[PDB]
Amino acid sequence: DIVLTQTASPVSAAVGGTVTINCQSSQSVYTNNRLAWYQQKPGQPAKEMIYGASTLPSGVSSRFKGSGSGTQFALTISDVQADDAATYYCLGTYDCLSADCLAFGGGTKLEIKRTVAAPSVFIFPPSDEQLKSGTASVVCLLNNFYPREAKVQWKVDNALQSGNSQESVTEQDSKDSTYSLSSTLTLSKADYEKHKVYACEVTHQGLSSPVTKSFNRGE
Amino acid sequence: QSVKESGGRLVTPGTPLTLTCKVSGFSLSSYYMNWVRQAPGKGLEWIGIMFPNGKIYYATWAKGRFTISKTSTTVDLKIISPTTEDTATYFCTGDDSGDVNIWGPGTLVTVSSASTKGPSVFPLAPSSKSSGGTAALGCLVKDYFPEPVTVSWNSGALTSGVHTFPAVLQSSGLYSLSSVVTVPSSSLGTQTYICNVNHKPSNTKVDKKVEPKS
Repeated sequence: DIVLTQTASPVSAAVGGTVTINCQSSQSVYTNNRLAWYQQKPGQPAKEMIYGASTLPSGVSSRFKGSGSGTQFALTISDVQADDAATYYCLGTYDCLSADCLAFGGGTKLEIKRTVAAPSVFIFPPSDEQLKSGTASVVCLLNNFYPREAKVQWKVDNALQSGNSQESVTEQDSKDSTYSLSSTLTLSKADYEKHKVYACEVTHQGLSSPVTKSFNRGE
Repeated sequence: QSVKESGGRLVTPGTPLTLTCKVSGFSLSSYYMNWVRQAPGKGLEWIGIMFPNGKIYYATWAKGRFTISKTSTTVDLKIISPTTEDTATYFCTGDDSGDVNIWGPGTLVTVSSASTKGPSVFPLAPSSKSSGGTAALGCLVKDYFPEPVTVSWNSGALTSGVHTFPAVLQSSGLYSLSSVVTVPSSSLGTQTYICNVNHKPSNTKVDKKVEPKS
């Protein structure tokens, strides 16, 4: 039942800027100084950024500063770079004879702010390969946009589709700080063959009017 | 200096399973070893620890549900009675109390009563509705289980422009994901594009060629 409460995510900064992430422990850590900070880029494992409240390991930039004691700690990242995009966890040590030896904080995501970029949009019809099995997947792709907020509207023969798509977004790109998204509408081969106009319509801050990409089935 | 987890597989609720972690470049009696897991999309949770002594301590929530043990060359984590709340990536770490802190790449444990299913791979063909020297193409890997699926392009020679999206859980209870790449338009006839899909939990491994359209 030890809980560490971090700053709410996200936490944002532009390249060159400065961020603080706070950790509050529900009871004092071992010798009021045993609190570490870990960096996790998505899909990777975590990296030790700071240990012993303020000790900076080798090969971790001095742009990372730990501070605090007792039940209150903070990691501060200065001169933020685009590859700092990750999620940061605190880890508290306690007395193994009276509580859990270790405990993790909820985590705080760092998002790198950059200029607003409108997506490049593409649409893909189903392959004949897939049709020959009873289902039809229409896919549209939004490429390299900032910020992540984007809405995709699916329209067949101009009727707004609801409930039959799913979407995925990449993680923020560690060089260009942008995002990418793919939407998949799935129909039965019957339904796909019944209609003609397939359209994906995108709405994003970086565009004043929505943009529409469409194909006509069998052209 | 190095650690690696293995053992993570699909497994029916209740049947036990042991993950193992094989050290490289140090001695078990010399580091602190911990197991840590991360359910998909959620955060790191700490399971338990083995001191250089040999003393072993568990998180309170973990007491009774896991066994941590060692065997000369490796550190082990047994999940005694897996529920679906136990599916996650499991991580092995090594710590010398000072400047070295070491993490394995992680191993995926899936608890369900579902069956392995290999994916089907379809092309997302470069079209006219897919710019100017900016042609988009890709692969759709659909209806597989469990995780994971890796995807590369031209056996690894194509790295730039590639976005492989996270998988989504469909209604059918099977995953589907796509991987796309942007490519010069002047390239579509000369150069050949092939996505290399590998779904090891079913020994599926298809390489699909993505050519344009008639």
